[PDB]
Amino acid sequence: YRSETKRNRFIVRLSENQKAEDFKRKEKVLTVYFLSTEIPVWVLFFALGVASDKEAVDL
Amino acid sequence: RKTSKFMTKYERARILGTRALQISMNAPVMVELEGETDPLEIAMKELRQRKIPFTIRRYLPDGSFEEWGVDELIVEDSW
Amino acid sequence: SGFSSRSVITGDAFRNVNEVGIPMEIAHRITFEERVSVHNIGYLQELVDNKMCLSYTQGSTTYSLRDGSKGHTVLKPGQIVHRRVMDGDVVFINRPPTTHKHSLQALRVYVHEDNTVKINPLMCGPLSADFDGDCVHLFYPQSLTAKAEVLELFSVDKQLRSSHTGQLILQLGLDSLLSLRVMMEQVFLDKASAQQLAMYGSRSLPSPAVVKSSKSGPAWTFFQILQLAFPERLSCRGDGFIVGGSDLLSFDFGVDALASIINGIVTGIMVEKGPKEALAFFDSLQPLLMEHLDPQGFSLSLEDLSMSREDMGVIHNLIVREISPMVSRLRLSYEDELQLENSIQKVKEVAANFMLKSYSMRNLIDIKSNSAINKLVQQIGFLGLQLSDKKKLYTKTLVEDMAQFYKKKYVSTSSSGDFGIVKGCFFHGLDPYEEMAHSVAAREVIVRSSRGLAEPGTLFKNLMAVLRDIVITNDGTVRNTCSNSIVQFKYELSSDNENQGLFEAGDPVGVLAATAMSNPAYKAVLDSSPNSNSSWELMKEVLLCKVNFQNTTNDRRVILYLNECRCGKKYCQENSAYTVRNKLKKVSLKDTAVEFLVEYRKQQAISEIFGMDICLHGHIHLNKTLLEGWNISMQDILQRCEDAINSLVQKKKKKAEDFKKMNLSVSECCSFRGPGSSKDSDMPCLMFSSYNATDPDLERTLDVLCNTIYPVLLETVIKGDPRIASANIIWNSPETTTWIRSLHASRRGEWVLDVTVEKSDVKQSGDAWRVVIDSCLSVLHLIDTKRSIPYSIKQVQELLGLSCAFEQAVQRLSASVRKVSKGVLKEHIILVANNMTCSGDMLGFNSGGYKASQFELLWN
Amino acid sequence: GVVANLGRANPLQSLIDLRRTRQQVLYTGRVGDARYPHPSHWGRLCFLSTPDGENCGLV
Amino acid sequence: ANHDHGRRVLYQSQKHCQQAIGFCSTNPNIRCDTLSQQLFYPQRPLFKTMASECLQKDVLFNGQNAIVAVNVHLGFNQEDSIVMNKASLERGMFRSEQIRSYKADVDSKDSEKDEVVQFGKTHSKIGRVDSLDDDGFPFVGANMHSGDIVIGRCTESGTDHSVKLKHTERGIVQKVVLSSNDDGKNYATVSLRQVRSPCLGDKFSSMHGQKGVLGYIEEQENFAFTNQGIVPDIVINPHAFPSRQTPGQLLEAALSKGIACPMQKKKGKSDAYSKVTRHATPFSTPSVDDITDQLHRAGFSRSGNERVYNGRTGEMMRSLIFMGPNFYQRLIHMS
Amino acid sequence: SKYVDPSSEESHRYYLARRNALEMLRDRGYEVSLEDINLSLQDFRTVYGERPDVDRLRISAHHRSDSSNKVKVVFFGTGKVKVNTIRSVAAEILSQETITGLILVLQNQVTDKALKAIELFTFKVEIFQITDLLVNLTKHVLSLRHRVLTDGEKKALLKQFNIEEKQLPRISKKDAVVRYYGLEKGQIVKVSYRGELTESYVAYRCVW
Ligand SMILES: [Mg+2]
Ligand SMILES: [Zn+2]
Repeated sequence: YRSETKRNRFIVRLSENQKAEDFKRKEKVLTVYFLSTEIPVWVLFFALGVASDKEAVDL
Repeated sequence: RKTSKFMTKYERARILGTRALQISMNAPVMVELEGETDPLEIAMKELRQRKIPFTIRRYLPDGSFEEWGVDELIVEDSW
Repeated sequence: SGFSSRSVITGDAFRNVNEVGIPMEIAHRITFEERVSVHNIGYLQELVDNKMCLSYTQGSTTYSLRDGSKGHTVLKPGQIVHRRVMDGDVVFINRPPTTHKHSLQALRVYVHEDNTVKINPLMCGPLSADFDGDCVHLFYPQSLTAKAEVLELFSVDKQLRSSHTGQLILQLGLDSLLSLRVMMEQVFLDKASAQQLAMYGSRSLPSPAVVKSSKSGPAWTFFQILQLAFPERLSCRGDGFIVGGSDLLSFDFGVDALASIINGIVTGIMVEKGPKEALAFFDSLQPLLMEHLDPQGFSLSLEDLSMSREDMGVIHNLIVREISPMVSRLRLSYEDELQLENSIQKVKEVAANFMLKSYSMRNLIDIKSNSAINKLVQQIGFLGLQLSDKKKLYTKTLVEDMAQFYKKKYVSTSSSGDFGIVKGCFFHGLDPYEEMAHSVAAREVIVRSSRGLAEPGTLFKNLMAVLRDIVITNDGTVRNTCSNSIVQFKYELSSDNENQGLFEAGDPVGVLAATAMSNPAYKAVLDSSPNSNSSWELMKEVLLCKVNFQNTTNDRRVILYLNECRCGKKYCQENSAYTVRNKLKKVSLKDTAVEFLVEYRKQQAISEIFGMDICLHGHIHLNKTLLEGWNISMQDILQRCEDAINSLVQKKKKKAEDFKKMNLSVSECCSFRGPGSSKDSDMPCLMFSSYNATDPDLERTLDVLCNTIYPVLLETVIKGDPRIASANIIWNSPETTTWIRSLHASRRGEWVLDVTVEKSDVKQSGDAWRVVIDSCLSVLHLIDTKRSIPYSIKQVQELLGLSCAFEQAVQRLSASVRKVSKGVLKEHIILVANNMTCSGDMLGFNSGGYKASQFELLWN
Repeated sequence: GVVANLGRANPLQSLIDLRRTRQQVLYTGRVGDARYPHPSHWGRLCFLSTPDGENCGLV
Repeated sequence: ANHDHGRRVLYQSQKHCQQAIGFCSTNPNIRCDTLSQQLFYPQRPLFKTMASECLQKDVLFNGQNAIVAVNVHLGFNQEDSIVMNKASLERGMFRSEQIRSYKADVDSKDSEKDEVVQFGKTHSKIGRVDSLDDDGFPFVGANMHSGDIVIGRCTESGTDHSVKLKHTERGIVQKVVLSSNDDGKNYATVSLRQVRSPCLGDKFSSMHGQKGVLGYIEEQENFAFTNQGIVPDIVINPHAFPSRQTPGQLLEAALSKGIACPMQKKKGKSDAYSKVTRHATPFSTPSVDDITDQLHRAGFSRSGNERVYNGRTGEMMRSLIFMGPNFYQRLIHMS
Repeated sequence: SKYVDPSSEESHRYYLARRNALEMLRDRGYEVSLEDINLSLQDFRTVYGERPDVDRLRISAHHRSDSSNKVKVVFFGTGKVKVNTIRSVAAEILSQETITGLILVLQNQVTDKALKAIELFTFKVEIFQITDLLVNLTKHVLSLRHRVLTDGEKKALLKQFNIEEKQLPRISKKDAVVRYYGLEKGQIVKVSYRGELTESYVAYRCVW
């Protein structure tokens, strides 16, 4: 999600596993958000007030 | 002996230079002419009928050399 | 030496070959010095009393011109005279070095107005120019030694044979050869045209061939017209020409070989009477032709470019007969692009066959050449294949959405034909889609022939750093000058008998070989045609080799020949072709799988182990048809999995899989697939267990340890050698159109195995072929050694020795440099190869390979 | 690669000089199709005329 | 334009159209720039295209309608070289006219905001001052030579800082312009004028990327002439067409030759000038049958050719010659 | 063509290696019979073990040039070589009147025990790998019949063109023909080529 103005804007990256020893499953990390500060996706779900799971799967 | 009884192009290109330079530097003519006033044209004729007094010294790569008179070598042009 | 020139060049046919026209704008500003002698003063005082002279600077250094009315002042013999540029002088012509093609010529000066340079049209070859605005530099020999060596070395008759090919540097050009063709098709001349043409050359005129008939008067043939350019008393024997006593006795029919039979006669004249009679032949022949074309004319028409309509219907019935059903196979087949081009040129030849049935088109184009016979089908026939994915500069995405963009009234109206095929021609016009496709093709050719091109530029310096200091010494030993070591004992073959016309001692033959090898590089790069781009890297494989083993993919291929006939078993050859592939072609486990299911249930009672160490049971289901297709059993899978998982925990790896189960491959487990797949248990093999964590405490943290051995189960091999990357059975056509072989003359159809090893090739060179031979042990009887070399020519030097690689480098450079320039003296090839193979093994001509006269003096 | 001089030799050189658009040079490692007519040029840009040389197909 | 090879159209539409000599401006008294150029008699083409008709700018075409015959000359039109006609050159055809401007400057009047190089004469005869006036500049009818003084920018006592001509600039003075800036920075502008006819080294081109150099200027009575007495203005070599793949030039010549000719059998049954094609629009072009049937209606031969007689021997040349008008162009950087 | 394909595969790797080494000593001009090199592989594997054969009397190829030039080999079927193996197989076998031995390495040999292999006085040794010897490079179509020159013809070559030893077109001492015939620095070889370009060309090389 680019924005020419407002130079604090973010991307969601799914093809990084943080390690490659045997193999890990591809999990989504909402990577760098304020030119630093990676977060996983679900903390930023429940920070924005998702009630439970199975609605985030339906979102 | 052993050293290529013809003449190189590179040796013609120096002997005609020195010959015509000395002829343009007050040397006597040695052939009969027909009014030619170009020193290369002059220097061509005594080569054409074997009348030049030079000694060509062919070096060798090992260290020795040769001795040859320009009358000896065949600048023939026959075909 | 005059240091500069800025002038366009132009042409002039009626002025001699080694003559050049100077503008008076610059001819009156260039000086030739000259020494006042005892001889020259009767000429110099004529030059100095009037104008056409300059400052009379002697040792007193008087810079007074010929302008202040000083008069004669008859000079001292000994002074030096600056004058202007008269006729008959010598100049030295060149351009800025776009290439070091031998543009060095010596020419005679004529001074005129009209500020261009006028050369003969025969100097468009040697000076490498056309007449659309080229700029040349001129240089002046000022010293007398300069004039001496320039006139002696660099004149046209001195350089009449090419020092890079061995042929004549002067051949009949554009209009002259047309004049000869139309003079051949009109064999008889009248009296008046004959006597008019007789004014030009020499030899007055022979008696008429036909001296009378019933109707006309006398009649001449045109061979008698050709006699007029000859020198006196010529006697030479030829393939079609017979010359006895300055007459042309017989001349062969062949109009197709006409630029050779003329080229035979000039070579015979140069053999018999020298070069200064060959130039007289040219200077008497060229205006004799250009005046013969003057009262006839020659032109084009619109009916020449118009192919007939029923023949147009013939050629349009071949795009959708053998080209649309072939592009129906191009849907899945990739690498038949040379089969593609074979069918295309089969169409292009019969297309070009029709438009030579006109009088004007036979005579403006060279019929034989492939270069300009398809260009004319691109403007009377059709263009052809404008798009492919193998024109490797635009990516595959452009091809896929240009294929998609065929929705632009091509799917809305049609599906016939295909994208990338143009059924139309330049003469009848291109509707906008195929115009866009032609634009991407022409754009790609511009980008390819525009970019880069400094690789021959750096290759010239990388050939000049090492091949510079090599001459022919006074005894004939070709030696490095700075080391005095024999690189080659004797030059050109059979030139030790005393017959001259050949190389001499002093010739810098390495600098000859550098330029004579650098010119085909530019002729291959600046033309982006496919035969000129396929052969550009065949020089780079040989000349740009690196001695330090980089372990590239050219360093891994091995070709395998298999010739054990039996004579008459009828497809024993092709059965031999594929079983040796079957022993070596690699198949794995990760390819034939479909899914992977771990499950605590369904084997609770099958878990009979007294302490219950067994809970999880990971199925790995296969697909039946591929396991039943290539004749792969199920118990050998158990064999190859169990011994591998044993022999890799015996390796110092871990203690994570010591208690592996690897039960059995059953081909029918159960009515499984709770999560929806709905199949009926078709090869659900390898139903293992992982009880390493005995009494498994946590279910989820033990399931991840059943997902650290699923990869090492996937990555195993089943049937084939683990070291083989691929193996391919190809090329049922051994003729001379394909790559370099060791033998093939006998058969015409032999199958081969292109075999590639993966990266287990250690830093030792020559190990890929070592592994392939150490692989085929069970099948050595039907593979054919004494042949089957490795591919890269450094590895052949590693295997068979240096002197085999010498002949292979010779043949590869030969077959490479033929395909772009069509003729090159073999002695430069042999000299380059011996300079590679002198100090031990093959040292290349690059930055890595780099990391490892004086003959006389005059007396009197 | 922005504001230039205005040609005046023709009155057509000024028209050509006032109607031009330019792709920058980002990095020469696989620019891709950045100098080849893409089927989205249909009717908007020109698929026959372009400069040749240092910026063939970028202007 | 969809008949030519794409490389030729790239040539024509990027370089040769941008260089051709033609219109310049309609107020040349104010444009003080280096090397303004202009023809005498600019023209429009005989044909029509769609965009040139909707735009209605005849300044999109900079050249003249030459008559081109493809034939072998004596060997002067080889290697992409062209041959003109001297009689056509003497009636004004392709005659151009260039104007170059020479510029200098000095400080305000007296301020720093000696090194005062005030524009003057400096009568002590430094160089050549035959044409300069007292102000430091020449007059408005002068005939400035190969190397003169063009602006007298000399100080009061020291040596000259004056601008001088180099080796290759000369010409009649057209105007003198003297302006300034806010801080008095006085500016000087002198424009010279020249008239050039095309010489034996100049370059020309067609509408199809087919360029050459004028290599041979021929007198009128030696060209091949038709039975009407028509002579070509430019003669080119037939070895240029089967390789470079431009049939659009031959089709253009046939179209324009079918436009400009009269139309016989005009008495009754028609006004006889209404079924005439003038539109060579690029992607929608007339067919071969339209052009050849128009040439049949105009009286000429259907194949495009035309019978000529020689200008030297005077008898019938055996090969029929292809003639017809074509819009050619004259390019800058003459030599 | 037809194909059978059973093999005790390890014995094939010694059949080909032994037959190549006996062909090499045959072309070095030693006393070796016809039938010992021209046996088949079937009657090879019968008499010499079908699968197993190590330290066998097959290795006892040991012959004379004409009178007293003695060359024998020692095959190593191992997967690791140290100093103890080679000393235990050489310190007993040099008392069988030999002057040159050969080494047939199978796994690898390291430079960590190289000086103890070139310490051997008056007894030069040559090495190989088993995996190189599975073919005949001399029987290949693209191999060239070398002809070694004598010392007198070497001096006549150096004196003919008045040329020093170190000026010749060289050849490395690791070439597949140099190591094959057992050649030495200084010795001059002569090659006659054949090809469409290089047919009548000849070339001289000495070893450096
Ligand atoms: Mg030119
Ligand atoms: Zn299963």
